[PDB]
Amino acid sequence: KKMAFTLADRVTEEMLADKAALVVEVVEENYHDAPIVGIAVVNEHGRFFLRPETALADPQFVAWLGDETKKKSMFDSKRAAVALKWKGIELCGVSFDLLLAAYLLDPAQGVDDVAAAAKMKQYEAVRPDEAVYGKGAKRAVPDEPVLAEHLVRKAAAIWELERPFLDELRRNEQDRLLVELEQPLSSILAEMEFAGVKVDTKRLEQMGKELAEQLGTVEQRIYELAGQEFNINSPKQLGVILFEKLQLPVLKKTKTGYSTSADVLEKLAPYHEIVENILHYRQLGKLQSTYIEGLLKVVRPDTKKVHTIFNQALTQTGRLSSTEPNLQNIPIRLEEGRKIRQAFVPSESDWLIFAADYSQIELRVLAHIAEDDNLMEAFRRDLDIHTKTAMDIFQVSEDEVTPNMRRQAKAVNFGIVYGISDYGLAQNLNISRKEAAEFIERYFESFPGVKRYMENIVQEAKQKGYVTTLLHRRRYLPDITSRNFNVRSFAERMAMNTPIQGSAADIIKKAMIDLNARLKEERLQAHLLLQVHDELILEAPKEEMERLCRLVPEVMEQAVTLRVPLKVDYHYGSTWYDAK
DNA sequence: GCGATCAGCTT
DNA sequence: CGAGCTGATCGCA
Ligand SMILES: OC[C@H]1O[C@@](CO)(O[C@H]2O[C@H](CO)[C@@H](O)[C@H](O)[C@H]2O)[C@@H](O)[C@@H]1O
Ligand SMILES: OC[C@H]1O[C@@](CO)(O[C@H]2O[C@H](CO)[C@@H](O)[C@H](O)[C@H]2O)[C@@H](O)[C@@H]1O
Ligand SMILES: [Mg+2]
Repeated sequence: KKMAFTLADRVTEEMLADKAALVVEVVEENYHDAPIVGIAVVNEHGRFFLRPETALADPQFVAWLGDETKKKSMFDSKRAAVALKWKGIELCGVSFDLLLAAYLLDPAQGVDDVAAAAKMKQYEAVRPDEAVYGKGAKRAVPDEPVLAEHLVRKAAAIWELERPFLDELRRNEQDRLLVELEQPLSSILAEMEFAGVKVDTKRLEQMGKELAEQLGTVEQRIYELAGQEFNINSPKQLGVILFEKLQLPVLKKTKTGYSTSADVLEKLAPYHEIVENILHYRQLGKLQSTYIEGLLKVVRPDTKKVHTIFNQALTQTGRLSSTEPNLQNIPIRLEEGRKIRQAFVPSESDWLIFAADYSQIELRVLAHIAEDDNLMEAFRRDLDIHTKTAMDIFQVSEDEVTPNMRRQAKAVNFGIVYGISDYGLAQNLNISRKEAAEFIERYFESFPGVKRYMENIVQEAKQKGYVTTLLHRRRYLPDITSRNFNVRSFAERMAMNTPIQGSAADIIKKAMIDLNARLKEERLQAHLLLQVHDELILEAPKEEMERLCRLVPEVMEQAVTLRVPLKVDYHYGSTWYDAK
């Protein structure tokens, strides 16, 4: 059973061949400034294991790592690249990434280790990472003989699996998606994460002190109105106070008790004064715990920066996710929460934050793919799409569109993009399922191309077994044939939504690639910091703002050519908050 | 400690 | 109605 390999004491020339499977192991989930516990190399000459303190101090090995002509095949090269960036070492020549390859082939597999990717091609001569390292409090790096064999086995699988993975990607017309989009993007994300975002901790600490004062006042007011002290953050104890002691109506229930959601509490406000205070307490408590305290926990004390990790291989649509901290959900909607963004500042003196976002990219992608004449014309005239939808579905002129009509047409537009269902829209607009169905019916009469696409896409998902995006990303939908109404409906909604949300993901990913290429051609010091689904956040010297005002929107607008134009809005300021 | 449940923040 | 991550509580060991 055991796999042969050389547990080397020093680096030799045969370990530096021009094609190899490479493993640079970082066990810690958060790889920023984290240890590299071991190194494995597999090539035409054999299998090798190197101790990191030895290999990373060897000039010939470091040079090999940074030589772009020396091709490497890896799994999660971004993790390795960043851990190496923290050590001052540049990783180049990664021509194949098994994690990204597995992800494009089928994102539903949830491949998060070499073993899971390998199982897709009936290769099982490698253990899962969790089996070797354990989990949670028991998580630990094993002794050298166990560690070394695991790393060599991982590199061996990568070496073996490259050909079959590339062959299937080619068959799926996804070879260019891997090589020209996801892999170059991986390198860009690595730079962004390493750069980090500077945080004004003193601003945060002062906001935290003001919130603590306001929480105390509201908290005591809640105990006064209830005539009793209890744990407000406990939906169980709160439910007793509201629905039993104060006798408030039960409009909705959960699986384990009474519902205390914001929308539920919103309806209970007129009955008792305690309701508005609990809502206010929930608002302040969310900012304090998640955005003040939670953010302060992950700020590096030396540099005052946050280094998020973008998961490029998780979502089923092709979007990225962000963790430790999640910087894709910083408050913006309410002013009190929006002020959290004042804490995100440029990393250098006399630099500014520049933010640029696509305007209605999802609805524009839908106009393109459905080839709906009305929707295409709307965007060609650059109309306010929600006002336009209201005019159409409610049969009125522009002057006759009221604020409530626009708000409801806006909801119909979101529903259409998310995969339309009468029950979901109804819940969202607080109306009946029958009334919501009336809006949908009206929409499809005004936008017959969109109705045709929605019908056709569901049919295609059933015929092929999957749906695809503009740049050939795919999502398998086996539940599209289920005889369970709920399970089948969800797959139908995903069939409708994925090519829209997914193609928008394709476009911004390409824009980021195109942008970095332009920033480098123009020798600008400007660099990407964050991506929030339809927007790009950068920082640059103040002297570069005027060039960016022209460069950034143009690159983002020209990323792809659709049947309708792409439109990008932009702003800049002293903090992320001011870039509005 | 572990994770199920509920709640809330974003696009 | 689509796609995510994280904090507090509570029942569990
Ligand atoms: O390095 C990110 C990359 O690693 C995976 C596992 O293959 O996720 C790991 O890292 C994440 C960020 O630290 C953690 O949230 C997660 O718990 C951990 O398994 C991939 O999913 C991801 O692409
Ligand atoms: O001060 C701690 C003590 O207060 C209680 C209620 O008297 O809970 C309150 O304080 C907690 C921590 O700040 C909050 O999570 C909670 O929402 C609030 O009601 C007790 O539960 C706690 O022992
Ligand atoms: Mg936008």
